[PDB]
Amino acid sequence: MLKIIIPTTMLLPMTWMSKHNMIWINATVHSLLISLISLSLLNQLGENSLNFSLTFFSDSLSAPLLVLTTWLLPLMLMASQSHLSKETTTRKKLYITMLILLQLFLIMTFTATELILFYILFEATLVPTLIIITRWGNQTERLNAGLYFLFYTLAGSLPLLVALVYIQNTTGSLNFLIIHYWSHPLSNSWSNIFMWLACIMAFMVKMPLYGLHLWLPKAHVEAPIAGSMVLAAVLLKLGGYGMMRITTILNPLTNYMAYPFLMLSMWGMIMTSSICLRQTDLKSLIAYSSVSHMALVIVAIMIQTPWSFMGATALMIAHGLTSSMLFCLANTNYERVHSRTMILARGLQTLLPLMATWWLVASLTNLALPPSINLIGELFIITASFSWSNITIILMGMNMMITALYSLYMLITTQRGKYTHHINNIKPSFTRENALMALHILPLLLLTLNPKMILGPLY
Amino acid sequence: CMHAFFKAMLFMCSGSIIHSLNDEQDIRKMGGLYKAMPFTTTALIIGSLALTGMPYLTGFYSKDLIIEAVNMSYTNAWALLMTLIATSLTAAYSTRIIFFAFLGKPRFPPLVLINENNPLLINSIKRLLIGSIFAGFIISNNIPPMTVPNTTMPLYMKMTALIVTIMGFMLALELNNTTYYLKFKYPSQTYKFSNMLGYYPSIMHRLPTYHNLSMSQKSA
Amino acid sequence: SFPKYKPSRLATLPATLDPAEYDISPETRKAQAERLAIRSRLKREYLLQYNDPNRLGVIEDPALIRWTYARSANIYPNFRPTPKTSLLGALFGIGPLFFWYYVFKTDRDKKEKLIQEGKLDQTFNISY
Amino acid sequence: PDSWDKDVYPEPPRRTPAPAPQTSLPNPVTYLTKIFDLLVDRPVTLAREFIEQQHAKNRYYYYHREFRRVPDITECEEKDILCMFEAEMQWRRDYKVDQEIVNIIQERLKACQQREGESYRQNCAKELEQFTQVSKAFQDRYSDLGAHYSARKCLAKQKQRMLAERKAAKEAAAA
Amino acid sequence: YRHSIFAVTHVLIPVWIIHYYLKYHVTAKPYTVVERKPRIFPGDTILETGEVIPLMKEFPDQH
Amino acid sequence: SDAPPLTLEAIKDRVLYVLKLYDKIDPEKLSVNSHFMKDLGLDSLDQVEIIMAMEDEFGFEIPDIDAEKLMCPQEIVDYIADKKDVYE
Amino acid sequence: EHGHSKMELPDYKQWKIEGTPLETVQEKLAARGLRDPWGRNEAWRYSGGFANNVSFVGALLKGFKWGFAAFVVAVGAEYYLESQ
Amino acid sequence: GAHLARRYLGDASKEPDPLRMPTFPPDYGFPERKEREMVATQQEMNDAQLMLQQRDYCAHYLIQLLKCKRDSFPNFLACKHEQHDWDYCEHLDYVKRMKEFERERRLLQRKKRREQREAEMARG
Amino acid sequence: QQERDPWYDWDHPDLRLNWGEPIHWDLDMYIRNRVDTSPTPVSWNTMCKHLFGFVAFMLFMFWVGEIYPSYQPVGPKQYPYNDLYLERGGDPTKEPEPVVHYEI
Amino acid sequence: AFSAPAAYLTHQQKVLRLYKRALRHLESWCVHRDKYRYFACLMRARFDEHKNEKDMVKATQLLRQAEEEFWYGQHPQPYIFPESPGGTSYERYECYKVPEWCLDDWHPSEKAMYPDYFAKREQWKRLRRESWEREVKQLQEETPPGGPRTEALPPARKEGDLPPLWWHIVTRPRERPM
Amino acid sequence: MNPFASLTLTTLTILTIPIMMSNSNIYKTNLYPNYVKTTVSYAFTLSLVPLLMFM
Amino acid sequence: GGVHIEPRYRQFPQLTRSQLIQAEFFSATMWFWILWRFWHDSDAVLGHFPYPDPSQWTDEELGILPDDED
Ligand SMILES: CCCCCCCCCCCCCCCCCC(=O)OC[C@H](COP(=O)([O-])OCC(O)COP(=O)([O-])OC[C@@H](COC(=O)CCCCCCCCCCCCCCCCC)OC(=O)CCCCCCCCCCCCCCCCC)OC(=O)CCCCCCCCCCCCCCCCC
Ligand SMILES: CCCCCCCCCCCCCCCCC[C@@H](O)O[C@H](CO[C@H](O)CCCCCCCCCCCCCCC)COP(=O)(O)OCC[N+](C)(C)C
Ligand SMILES: CCCCCCCC/C=C\CCCCCCCC(=O)O[C@H](COC(=O)CCCCCCC/C=C/CCCCCCCC)COP(=O)(O)OCCN
Ligand SMILES: CCCCCCCCCCCC(=O)SCCNC(=O)CCNC(=O)[C@H](O)C(C)(C)COP(=O)(O)O
Repeated sequence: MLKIIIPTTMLLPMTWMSKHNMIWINATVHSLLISLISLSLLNQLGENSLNFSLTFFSDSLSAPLLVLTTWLLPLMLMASQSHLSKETTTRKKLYITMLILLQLFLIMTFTATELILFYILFEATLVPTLIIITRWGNQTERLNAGLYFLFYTLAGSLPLLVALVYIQNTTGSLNFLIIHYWSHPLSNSWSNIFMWLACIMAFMVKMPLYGLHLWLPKAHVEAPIAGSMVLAAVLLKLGGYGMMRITTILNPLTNYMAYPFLMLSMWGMIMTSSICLRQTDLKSLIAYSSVSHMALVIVAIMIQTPWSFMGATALMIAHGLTSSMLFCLANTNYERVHSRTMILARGLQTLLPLMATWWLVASLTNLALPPSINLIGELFIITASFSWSNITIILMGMNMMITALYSLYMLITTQRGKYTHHINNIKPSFTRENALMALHILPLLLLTLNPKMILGPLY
Repeated sequence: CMHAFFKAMLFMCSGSIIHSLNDEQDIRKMGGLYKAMPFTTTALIIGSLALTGMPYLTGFYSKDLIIEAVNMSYTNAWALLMTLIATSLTAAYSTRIIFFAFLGKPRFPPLVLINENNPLLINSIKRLLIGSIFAGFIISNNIPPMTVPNTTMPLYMKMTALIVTIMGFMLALELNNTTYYLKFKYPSQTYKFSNMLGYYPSIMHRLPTYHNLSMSQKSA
Repeated sequence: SFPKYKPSRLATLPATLDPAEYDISPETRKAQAERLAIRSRLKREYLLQYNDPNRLGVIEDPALIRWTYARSANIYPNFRPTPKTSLLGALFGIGPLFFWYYVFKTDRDKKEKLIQEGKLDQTFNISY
Repeated sequence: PDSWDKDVYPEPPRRTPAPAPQTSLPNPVTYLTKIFDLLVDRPVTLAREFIEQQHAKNRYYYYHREFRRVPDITECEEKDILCMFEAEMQWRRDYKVDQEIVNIIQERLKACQQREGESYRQNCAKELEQFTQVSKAFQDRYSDLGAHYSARKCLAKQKQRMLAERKAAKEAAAA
Repeated sequence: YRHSIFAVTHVLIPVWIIHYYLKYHVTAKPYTVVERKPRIFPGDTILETGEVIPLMKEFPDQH
Repeated sequence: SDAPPLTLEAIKDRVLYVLKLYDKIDPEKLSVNSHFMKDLGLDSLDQVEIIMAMEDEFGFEIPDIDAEKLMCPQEIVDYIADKKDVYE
Repeated sequence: EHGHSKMELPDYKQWKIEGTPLETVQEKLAARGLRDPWGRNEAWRYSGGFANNVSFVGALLKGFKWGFAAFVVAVGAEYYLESQ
Repeated sequence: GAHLARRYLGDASKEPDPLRMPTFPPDYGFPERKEREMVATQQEMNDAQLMLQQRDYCAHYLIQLLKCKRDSFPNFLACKHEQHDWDYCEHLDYVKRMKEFERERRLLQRKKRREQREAEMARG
Repeated sequence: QQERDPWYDWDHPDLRLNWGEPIHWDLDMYIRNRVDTSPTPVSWNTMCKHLFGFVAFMLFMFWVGEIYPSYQPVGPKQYPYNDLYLERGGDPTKEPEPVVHYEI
Repeated sequence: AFSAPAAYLTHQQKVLRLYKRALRHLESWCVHRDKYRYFACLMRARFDEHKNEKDMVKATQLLRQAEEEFWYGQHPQPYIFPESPGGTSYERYECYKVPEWCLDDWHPSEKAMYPDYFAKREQWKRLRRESWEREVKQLQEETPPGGPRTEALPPARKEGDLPPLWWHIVTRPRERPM
Repeated sequence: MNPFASLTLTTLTILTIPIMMSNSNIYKTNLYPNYVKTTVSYAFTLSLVPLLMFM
Repeated sequence: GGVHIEPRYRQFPQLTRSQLIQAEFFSATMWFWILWRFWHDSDAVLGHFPYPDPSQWTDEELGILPDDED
């Protein structure tokens, strides 16, 4: 696992010793090479795992997340190249340093053979994103946003640490392998109920759960483009990964402790979806769509069936890619209009046809069109929930319909109709933006050809 | 399979009329095209005859068997009555199309641009015309049997489809002929119900959506 | 005499059937004149900016800013806890949750009772 | 073909009728298939013979891996982690083998349904019975284990099942 | 000539590729291609085993 | 489409033709510049009927605000040319 | 290649309300002391090749004569060939 | 249908119901009771694999018709005689069904008349 | 916004809005692509009454036709081999009660 | 469209609007031309029975029952011209239209084609650049103090001047650009 | 061997050739509609054969 | 792909003899097909098998005894 960590560390001296005008080129090239190296982790075995050492290991659930994390950084650099043009060399180098540190923390988080190390790195990921949001943010609310994004998370995760050390005082180890092999049932007691809550709420607050999701629209709207990309694609999946890793010890309590959350998700994925129908902001609409998808992922994980786990993993990967692409398109519009309001810039397909095509493809993937992996995860989770209870389909059905509606709404309001007359600063799209959308969309349609790479260890 | 042929040809004829009359779709402003444009006229006449299930045509092989099967099955009486009334109304609206689009005096703008002399339109229409004449017979004679046939019927139940088709023809023509009379009256409630599509598009597109969208902004 | 038309929320009264337009007073004419005056001021301001060859951007509209700010960021500072708001919030936030909880709990209890009693016929049910 | 075993995938003797022309008109089908043969089946066969001889020019082999049997979880001490590891790996391999057995049975059933035509309801009773038996066995073994399935959970399910069966037998005998 | 080159580059080449792929790869695996068993009527010769089907029970023919 | 590119002369000829079929107005007195209210002694209802005749003749409808202040054949021709973007 | 042929309008004196239902309309209007001011404008709709109309039954029987003659000839040939 | 009107506005117990028919023993009318014959055997009927709903007493003519259709394929209107035979045999089946319906109807008529006569005799 | 004047030169012809004018709290509710409150030829309550009456009448008479079905004066279809016992499901080792059909 | 609206509609205007609407809906009801002519003459006879009424009160009380009667018998599916705000091709070509300023973003290789057109375009740009600075002062000196009272623009009065705010009005993509 | 499968799949496969060629030069000329129409006619004529075999 | 035809303005449009002959030929073909099919297959339109009268069946083959035997 060091063959991937060490180059990520060397990205820092590489960046700081580069020329004043060659930071972007070198960073992009070497990040792409690191992603190519990370592609090797995709091969897996039906048996235990790839146990590299006592400190790190890999699995069919960690490998896709690592590949996506490594692939994202060049896209974030390409997106940030534009609005950071008038910055000093030191500040751009510091921005690249924050991105590199965030990638390294995520890489060490996803391997993390021991649970306390997982907690330490999972909370270490919080600092670079906070700095990114509160330092290079356009609006005046960014500061407030940061506070939210901080405290919510910490409020969730401080009890978890307690539980973890308590577990180590009881079981004697927090290594995931020993935990899996020496698992014992959890008796139905008040102490065990509170241990369950302490273990679960930390990952609930980050998914986010409906009712605990107030920080997400703020953080996604006020953050810069790279911050929004990394928040939507990878940072939301940390909660799902931790939940999948930790429910091996919570049984059989999860059979009946899951009831309050499931409903909160099953109803929530409706409410948030309806919210997307009445929104005056593109970034807010995308954030609420992310909330709906992650609530459905929560439902999947709480069902606790093999089909649930496969669907949840596929949906996590697909939603990450789709949300990053949508945020990128909204940013391309914003850098021209400087408004971030849906209704002001209209009829753009006449002026920007290829970006209209990119918008159409992104909406279609978000709409869960078959045979895209979005639909694969969608349908697997829906089937598992129907097995759980035949009534759930109703809610899922509603969600599906509403999804399509607002997706096409976002496509029709912005790209279709008559152009706004008084806007005349709409230049033809640059090669950088087209390359960014292509690099977002091609991996999705390539992954639909080999879905077994993103179905997790239960395939 | 039969409906594909004759419905596609009908839409081709309608589009030809629309293009020839400068993208005008309302039949109130299309007058005498029976002689002004004869190939579209004969194609639409054949399509209308096939639609109402006239014998030894594409419509006859399928629709006649549909009616015969629905008459001699353990089904609802209401469903049977509605099938018969629907067949009559089919004949009636085909009569409406032909009468209001081909028979009367011209009512289009004076600058006449009527023209069919294009090989593409003629060939495309005539291929589906040959289809709508012969494909039903060929195909019904080629497919092996797949159901028990209705050999014996009462004479009145055997001719019921033709009877209701001719009644629809005659009543529709009689009602359309009164439009030449010099009298005017305000429409009834039944006409308003039929014209506004049972008021289904209004109610169910204004009450549901609003009651959702408002909540989407107010509660959610 | 003809049947009266009854307007509704989703089918509004026609302009030609408003009794208010036939009640003409000098105050009404002054109102219409000043309405057109303010509309013409706004139109003139927008058109002066619109035809200027030097401008190469977006004409900032204060109305749009006001609308979006009122819709998004002006809700909580004007929110005041009242019996109406409290009751509606409690209903729309808690009632659906407990309703769905009761429904799903009843369904799953029924399924588990049938499974324990063994009369459910789960043949060919392999994947879950 | 010799690529797959005929006993694992049985097929009927596939009796087919002979052409009996009753009229003197020449049917288009034989002429069309003769033309298709001459125009397609010959160049494809030639290319495949060339490919096959090129392959025979350079020949090498690969082997199926054989796994030894190890003590299972039943004869495993409580905290002896190593033997639990061997038993878990062996149990997972057995799980995959059982999944592929069920896949083979399902493939047989689907092939029977497609082949038998309109008489599948009577002519495929054997495959349906075989699939019913194998599905009952698989469902008894592995169902309701959960996402975090393990050898100990399957052993516990089997233990509860055999306890219930023993109690039922004792009650029925002493009825 | 345009029709000839079209029927060569558009019909002949794909049909060659598909016939090769079906005959030498797809049919190498079992049950990939399954055919409906042909109908057998009384009086039929049967090519594979050369065994004839006996005729029916000579029903009473009239009208 | 296959719609011929109609010109100003065509517009004027058609407008004069439609006006000449109006038996209320004499053919000799009428001219391109002849006013409706004063030069020909017509009524407002007659003006709106003439506007309706133009609407039916040319296949497009004139909004009431711009139609009410259309009083001469020359300005009718000018309005139609402006609406349909006629070069010459 | 478009239609720039300088088409010329016909003479306005050609169109007359005589011999058309517009004449009956004018007589009915005169019975009440009324007169149509736009009667001659629509006269072209009843003047030329549009003067002759077709009934619905006649429209349906558009090619009945030739088809019937061909059917008679074919059935005669069938009768004279079968009786051999 | 007329029987519809007779059953629904007349007496329901006067006429049979089609779901539970027949309600009377086959030998109640006459004791001869000759059995129906089948020409096509089980194996040949399965081999032709007609349909489940096409496996009736009409099957031999259906198999002959399919034989004609397969044999004289391009001349899709050669064997009309076989189609006529199959249609005629189906017609005979339908007329037998109508005869059974009429027999049940008049058997119920005589049963009700006997019951009314017995009631009258008891009352007298 | 559907019932605003079509002819007027709005600065935004598609939305039918002018620059600087106040915007309705529910503009995105009414954008001519969504719910509109335009007047209709028939009153709303009459439309609702007619539509609901038609739907209820049709459902009721469908139920009535179910209660009073339609059929032909024929007996049940007769199938030869014990009501096709073997060809419908099978179970060949139970010897069902034979069914024999009545020739008339 | 082109004409500037007024603060209110005079009674004469409302009467004429009713006349046009009623005649159009009557034509929609009566398909055939002779029947339309007959009933249109009857309609105009019914319209001008009260042309000479003098008092305002009754004239306002009339034209009200007329509106109610028209709304009762309004032919719920009237005939609409294809390019009218309710027609079948109302906004068919809106997507085709492209603003002129898009041509400012063309690549020089694209501008190599059509050189005379771009020379003429540059001449138009120069003309607009001078005329705008003239027009701003012209409008500022011509407008009444406190703000305009109506949305009607004055014409050009001197020799070299052009009507104020003419660039947008003069250049339109077209009615059917493609 | 049994041209049925080859022809039935070949019709669906030929239907997708102009989609792949829509990136080529023919998509920028006026011959594209004729190209697609010819492809559809050829696909129809080719699919006419499996129907004949079924009959 | 067609031929040049000019507008007419209140006169009957110009017609080509080709479209006239094609339309008349195809209508004649439709009517000839209808007539020919009917002559050859009269039975399909009107039926071939008579519908027997249920009430005309004698009491013998319907199995009714004269109201006394059973
Ligand atoms: C079993 C025995 C078998 C033999 C049966 C007898 C044989 C036939 C007998 C004839 C019977 C009538 C046939 C003529 C049809 C009527 C034509 C007519 O007069 O229209 C003009 C007339 C008004 O015209 P207008 O307003 O002056 O318009 C001006 C121009 O004419 C505008 O003109 P336009 O140019 O715009 O368009 C003209 C158009 C305009 O015409 C229309 O407006 C169409 C609307 C009416 C026709 C629809 C009839 C279909 C009936 C289906 C109803 C299903 C149930 C729905 C119930 C809803 C309950 C609310 O007309 C047409 O083109 C053709 C119309 C139909 C004629 C052709 C088809 C008729 C044959 C089929 C019917 C019967 C044969 C069945 C065959 C099978 C054998 C059983 O329409 C009517 O007045 C309607 C009359 C019948 C309506 C009955 C429903 C009333 C219910 C009221 C409420 C009751 C209480 C409910 C309580 C519920 C509580 C839950
Ligand atoms: C804000 C948006 C959402 C945020 C997250 C919300 C999700 C967390 C909510 C907590 C989940 C459930 C908590 C407890 C579940 C255990 C089941 C128990 O409560 O039900 C009954 C328990 O009865 C009563 O519930 C007793 C507890 C009552 C006191 C709890 C407070 C109730 C409302 C608090 C909700 C506030 C949540 C937010 C806090 C900030 C069962 O009866 P009993 O057989 O006896 O107990 C069985 C368990 N034994 C065997 C160990 C004893
Ligand atoms: C986004 C906001 C979410 C904030 C987090 C909410 C989750 C709160 C979790 C509960 C808090 C305490 C967690 C304890 C950590 C696990 C340790 C454990 O389980 O050991 C128990 C100890 O359990 C406890 O003592 C827990 C007592 C709770 C004290 C703190 C109260 C905090 C608030 C409680 C209610 C809120 C929980 C739900 C909140 C939902 C989110 C808002 C057994 O102790 P022993 O004595 O050794 O064994 C008994 C046999 N002799
Ligand atoms: C199917 C739809 C049914 C339609 C029903 C409608 C029935 C309408 C009947 C109502 C009758 C009336 O007008 S109600 C009569 C209202 N009162 C007056 O009209 C008095 C003064 N009239 C004017 O001023 C006019 O404009 C005039 C002088 C005519 C024009 O003048 P010019 O031209 O010189 O400008």
